[PDB]
Amino acid sequence: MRVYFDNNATTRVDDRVLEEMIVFYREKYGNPNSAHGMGIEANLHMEKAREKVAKVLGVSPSEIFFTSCATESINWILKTVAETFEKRKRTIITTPIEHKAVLETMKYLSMKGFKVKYVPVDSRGVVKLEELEKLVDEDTFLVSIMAANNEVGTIQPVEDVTRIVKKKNKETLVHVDAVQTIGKIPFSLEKLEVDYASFSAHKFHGPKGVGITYIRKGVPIRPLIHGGGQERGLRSGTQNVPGIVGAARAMEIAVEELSEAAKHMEKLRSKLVSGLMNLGAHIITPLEISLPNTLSVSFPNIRGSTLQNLLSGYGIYVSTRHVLDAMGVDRRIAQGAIRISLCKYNTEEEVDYFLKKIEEILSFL
Amino acid sequence: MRVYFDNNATTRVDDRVLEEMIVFYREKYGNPNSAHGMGIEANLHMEKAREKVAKVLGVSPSEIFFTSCATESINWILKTVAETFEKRKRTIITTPIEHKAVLETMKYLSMKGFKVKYVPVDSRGVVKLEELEKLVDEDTFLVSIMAANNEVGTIQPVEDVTRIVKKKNKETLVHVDAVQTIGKIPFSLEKLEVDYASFSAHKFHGPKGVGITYIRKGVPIRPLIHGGGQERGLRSGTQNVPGIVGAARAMEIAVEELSEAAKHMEKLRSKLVSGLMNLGAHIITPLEISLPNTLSVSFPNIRGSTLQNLLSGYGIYVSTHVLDAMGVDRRIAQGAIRISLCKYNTEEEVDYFLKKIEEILSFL
Repeated sequence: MRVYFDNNATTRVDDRVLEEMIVFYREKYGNPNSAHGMGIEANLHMEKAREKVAKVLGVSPSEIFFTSCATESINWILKTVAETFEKRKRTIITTPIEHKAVLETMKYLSMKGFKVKYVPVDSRGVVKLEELEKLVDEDTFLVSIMAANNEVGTIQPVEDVTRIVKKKNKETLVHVDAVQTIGKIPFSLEKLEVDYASFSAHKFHGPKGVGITYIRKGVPIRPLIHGGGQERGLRSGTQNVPGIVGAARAMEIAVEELSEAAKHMEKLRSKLVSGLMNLGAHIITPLEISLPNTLSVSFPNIRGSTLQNLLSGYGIYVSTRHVLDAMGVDRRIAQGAIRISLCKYNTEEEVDYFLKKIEEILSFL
Repeated sequence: MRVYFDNNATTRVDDRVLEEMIVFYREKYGNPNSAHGMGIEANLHMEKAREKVAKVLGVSPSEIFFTSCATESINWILKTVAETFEKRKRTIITTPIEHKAVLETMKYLSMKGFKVKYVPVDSRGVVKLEELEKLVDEDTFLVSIMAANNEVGTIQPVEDVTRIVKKKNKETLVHVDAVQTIGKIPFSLEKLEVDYASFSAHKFHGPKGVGITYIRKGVPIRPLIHGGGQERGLRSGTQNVPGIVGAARAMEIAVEELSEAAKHMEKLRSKLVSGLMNLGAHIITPLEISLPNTLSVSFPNIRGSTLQNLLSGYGIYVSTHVLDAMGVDRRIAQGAIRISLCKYNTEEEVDYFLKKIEEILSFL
């Protein structure tokens, strides 16, 4: 029995999404920048996609840009926006629980002479709003925060973070790494009042190689990739049409079925929680404020990587620090931590299997 | 929101109490048995502690002995008192709802040749007085009873129990496990007419690792721990001065604010009972005669441990033979979880608990 419990890492493409993609690989394979019939045709579907996305996120088609992945989007927004504020501003604010896409870019901007401050998080993984108000000064031009954490699943108070920031400084811009929202928790930008958002299609049953970017009309931005002039001159290179069509279709479906999907995952998760604790596990994920599919747990007397290998031997897939560290998690617990991340297609039959097999692995040890 | 509802197991130390302890760890760390200045200084403070407790409990300092915990106090008293009645008396009476500290010590003495009798309890968990009058006989040298049960909260008729035992035999000694009293229900030994009483500081915001023992001036007793002669030669070993100073200060506070604390906890508890019944909860705790902070509830088709696990995942802590002695059905017993407040819990927390336990019930 193949049990895939690592959906925060990546997911399988939805059969419906793949079917549509195939059309643009075999038949409508034209270059959206061409003026002939097939060019005109591909461009239509690329734009319908951009529209499907804008609609789901509650924004204007012109505010959606397509990249190669969330990482590229994050590099692009952080690097070029910092680039527009050179010799004018220099303070950037973020948190220690961000994905390395963000953290590593910040490290880069520091090398370049930028001041990168880090707002701490509480024991549950939630950013500390009080410290945020303080840390934000007049020299602060950009605040980069994530909507939910990929390792533990902790949801951040994006609304509050935004409000608190606007008050302390009305000119500061806000970027939201929303990669883990789509298909797991509602996320709309319509009234969120943020300026930049990043997404990765393969995290919600879309294909790999496609990133989705939200850039509020008017805010600063520049090309990370100069060239032919695609994406309104802001991101060149031939667009990935089969990829874009699929990504849009995947977002639409993912959100459309969110409600029923979350309830289902929320249920399976509860079964895992009680079962794992009865076997001796420690629950790191704060159930009351996290993605309903994410469950980070630890068996103190076993290396997470060892539990990971054993489980993999039975056809079960899960994953296995700077986040737990930022949370103050004890080194012993961190060392044995693993992450179980469920999708809409996981089942109770699978949960029963995981519980049954991990109990064996634990007994043999 | 971290919601701690397991204060019958243990509690967080009062900031006031900890402030006082630290002084004896880094500054006044002398050994109370020393003749030099620092020895004297420590001894002075340890004796004030003993005096603060005697005052609070309404007895004489000389009748207060410090131990490592309630369990040690209980072992010490039952075993040594029993020891002094070897080849003389052989009957010990107690109840089936006692804490294992007592029950296991009893199981121990039985194996050692003593005759242990168990008075039954009614459905609410209250000891059966009539049955007690008959059990007590001429060969009964000691009766061990708790002032309030820790799992269901049922309060015991200590006054009556002592009265009834005195009438049936003016010589029988009475020991009371008063661990669950302090800070929750008033409890004074002044006129209670008992011979022994056990306590555990960490149940009322005192530090763990400290037991308080009451022994009536005159009654039998012997060392459980032989040695240097500390605690009037009855409990040797270096005294946990920081622990003692803190325990006495915790006891003084808990009782000084008993009135307000109990009213507050009683309120929070009623709101809980109200909301939990509105969710189908069976209430096991007898509301009319229990601790104002204790609430044992059970759900029809949900194992307590399971319910406990989920609640814990949300930052809510509750715990999961007492129910058996009460005649509570296996079905119900298996779903029972124990909610045990403290002076510091809040209504904001009660709302969270109720709000979150409902969500949890939907997934089950």
